[PDB]
Amino acid sequence: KQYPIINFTTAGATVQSYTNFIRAVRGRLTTGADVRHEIPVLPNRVGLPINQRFILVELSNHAELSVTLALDVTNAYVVGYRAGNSAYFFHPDNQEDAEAITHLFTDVQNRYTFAFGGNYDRLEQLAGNLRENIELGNGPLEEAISALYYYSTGGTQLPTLARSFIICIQMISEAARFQYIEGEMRTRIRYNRRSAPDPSVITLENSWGRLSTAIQESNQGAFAPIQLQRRNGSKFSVYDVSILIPIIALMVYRCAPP
Amino acid sequence: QVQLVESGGGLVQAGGSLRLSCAASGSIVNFETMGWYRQAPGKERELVATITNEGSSNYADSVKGRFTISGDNAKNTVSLQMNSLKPEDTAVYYCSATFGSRWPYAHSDHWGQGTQVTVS
Ligand SMILES: [Cl-]
Repeated sequence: KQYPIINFTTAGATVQSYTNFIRAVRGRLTTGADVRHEIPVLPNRVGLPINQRFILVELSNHAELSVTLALDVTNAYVVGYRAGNSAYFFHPDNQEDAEAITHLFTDVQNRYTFAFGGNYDRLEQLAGNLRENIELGNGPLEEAISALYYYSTGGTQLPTLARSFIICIQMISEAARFQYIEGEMRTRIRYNRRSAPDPSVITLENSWGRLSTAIQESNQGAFAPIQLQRRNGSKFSVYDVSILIPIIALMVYRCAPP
Repeated sequence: QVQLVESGGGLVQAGGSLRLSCAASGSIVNFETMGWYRQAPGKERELVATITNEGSSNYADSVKGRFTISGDNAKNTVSLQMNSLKPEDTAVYYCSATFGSRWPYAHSDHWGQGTQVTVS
């Protein structure tokens, strides 16, 4: 038996299918037992049994190609994926993580670890484009799935693979982390739109770690502030967790609970 | 629990100058737009000067180059410097503030109760 898997297809995707998919993903990410100021906390990496460490997301498209992404439950972030007979992993940041990912796709005949990490800075560099310039929506995700699949046949060049990772991470991992970002993807489906993320989304993505800390270290929710951006790119400060309730869906574990 | 506090106004000589100030409390977030509208008696209320969170200002054509608005986002305050006062400027001035999304609101808008400026 196995890590949990959640399925989603871009083919005939609707606001409802996407929403229910993201909700299912969150359910496999947090236990529901650690909630702080109403925001769920992800499992603490320290002491976490390896059989609890990962979940799989099976993505398919209208071209009928499928890939499975692996997400780390401790951060909701993509550590690698499988297509056909091969799995591909980002370079791990430490030896524990390096050891953890060896328990993924153990079924697969070929397992490759990239020489680079999966952080946006590295991926933007490999892609030769910023998040600001990379459109998101069902169309881009449909195409990103094909690109990841054909990486495994040699049909996808590295910069396109980087760009496709940038799309997948945002529409899956960041959507899972932030209701606000799930909402941004919902709207794109509703209107059949593809468009790049605006500054509001980019700053939340960049800030997810800092927000997790501020929230967990707050006095009854009051921060010891975090600067975000509005959609027009103007700066605003968050002082308190209350405003973030509709915004941030889960947090990386920082400190012991109340 | 938004509250606007307006200061300034009163009787002033033609050619003089004064300052209006407005400070919003009870907004957990900074204003989207803040500024003044005025209503001259027998007239419709009209925009005078507003400023945005981006610090962009908008003025009535008739006060442009006479009035200056400035703002402080972090304190949710705006100030209107009124120079070269003219008869047309006699009116009740109303502070207005609008705020964008913060839970549980998508937005809100707020009016002051007005302060009269009378040019003698
Ligand atoms: Cl790297």
